[PDB]
Amino acid sequence: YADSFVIRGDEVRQIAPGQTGKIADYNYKLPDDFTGCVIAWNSNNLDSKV
Amino acid sequence: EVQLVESGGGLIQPGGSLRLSCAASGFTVSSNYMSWVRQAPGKGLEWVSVIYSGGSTYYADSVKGRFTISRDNSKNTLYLQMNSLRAEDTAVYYCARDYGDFYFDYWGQGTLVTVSSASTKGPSVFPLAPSSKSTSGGTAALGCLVKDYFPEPVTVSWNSGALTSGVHTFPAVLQSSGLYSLSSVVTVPSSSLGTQTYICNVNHKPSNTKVDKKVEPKS
Amino acid sequence: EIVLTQSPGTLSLSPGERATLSCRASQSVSSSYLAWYQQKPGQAPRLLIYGASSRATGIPDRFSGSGSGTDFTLTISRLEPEDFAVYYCQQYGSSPRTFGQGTKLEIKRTVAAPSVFIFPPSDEQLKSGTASVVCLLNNFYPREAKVQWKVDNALQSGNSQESVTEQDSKDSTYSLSSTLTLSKADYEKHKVYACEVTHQGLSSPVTKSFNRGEC
Repeated sequence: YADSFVIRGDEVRQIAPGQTGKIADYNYKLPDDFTGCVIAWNSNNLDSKV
Repeated sequence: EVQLVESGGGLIQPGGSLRLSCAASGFTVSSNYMSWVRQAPGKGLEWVSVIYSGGSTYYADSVKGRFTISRDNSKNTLYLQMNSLRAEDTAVYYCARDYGDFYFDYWGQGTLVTVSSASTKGPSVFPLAPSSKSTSGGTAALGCLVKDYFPEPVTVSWNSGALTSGVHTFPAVLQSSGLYSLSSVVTVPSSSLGTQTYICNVNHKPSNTKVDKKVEPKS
Repeated sequence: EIVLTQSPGTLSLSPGERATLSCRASQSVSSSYLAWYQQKPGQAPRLLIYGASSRATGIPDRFSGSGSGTDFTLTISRLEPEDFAVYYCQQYGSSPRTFGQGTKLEIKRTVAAPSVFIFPPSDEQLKSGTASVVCLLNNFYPREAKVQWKVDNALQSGNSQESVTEQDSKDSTYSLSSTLTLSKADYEKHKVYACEVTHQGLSSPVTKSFNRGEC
């Protein structure tokens, strides 16, 4: 399964199976036991703008 | 939206533990964030801890492993249980309603956290008489000296709260002995040296001391 | 790094004029994620403005914060005298919410000299075995006052304590109390106790004094 969204860089370590914070507590939820992989990369060149 | 009364703090020897309480009113205390913030008496404001509406908590790094927050939304009462008390956590503390961005919009009243030191002692009171050395023309000053007490919050009123003119209580001073002291003075027309009532009402709230002392011109 | 540092730290002015101040960080902050606060002494601190853009309700519009990045200002368009307090900047951009140290706002009421008054120790205290000698300085603008105790004309160093009141909300003055503490034994060894006050509203210093044991 593939779920996709964009977050900030200073909060990606809120994403681990068993965590805290408003993207772990609210807005999304992992289980505690986990199989898959998580991949993230900055897109400030394209997704940020003046 | 009238809320956030605080209570519980005071004289406590180090190594103990205390649960503080900040009760609010007219508000759904479950469906928001609250927070705790300290205020060192010579220094600025330093954040202590937060709770979430889901219920997740965070703390400062210094108070890590020591302090536990909780709440009862059946009675709308926040609980700051602080443990393993050290003698530098001596600030006054504030419960604060929190919004969103973690703005602390609504604020509590405050309660003193004072670590053990010299224990709790009662004040010794003297009346400082009105005198010609204090008299000048139309007015003369008289007051009450309340000294040697540890439990910081102490109050002296004039005539059960009657005189509000010229009544000025000066900041308490901390001696080398470790005990506080202060003096509150009020000016009153020199035609009225002994004429009316000028009785200072001394109340010590951590203890239960209540004494009224009359100030009269020198013999 | 995230440390809030005040520009001046204090401002003494006269009411009815445009007040402006800033708070400086120790890095550029993510965009406008900071706030201001004010503190009334003896009261709870209160909201000032969220996001450095717009303030919440219960606050009138005489006030404006601006800036971006490290610099972030706050401008009060006209000095209301009852708004004299200690004013704070607060951030919420960083992963902790750090604070500053505050800014003092007050007025410089026309030079006013103090009323001075010296109080000898009460007879009750000399029984106990100690003598407090109080000297009072009443109402006064410049707080930079000097209290020199003298005992038999010897300047006394290291046995006094002072405290000073908050600037008065009515007449914008200060009041100061200095206490000299002696033993009964040492008190009974000298005669003249004097308190010499120096201040800008005095052309030359004022001494109030008594003579131990003279009704």
